[PDB]
Amino acid sequence: KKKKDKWASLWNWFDITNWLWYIKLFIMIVGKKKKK
Repeated sequence: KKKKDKWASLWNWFDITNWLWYIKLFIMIVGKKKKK
């Protein structure tokens, strides 16, 4: 966000964009497999 290169920061956010979607399903798969 801050500092020079405003696009550079947004370019990195790309990977994070889907990352947030992976961290959700990931934990969902781990818990399930954990079973009761």
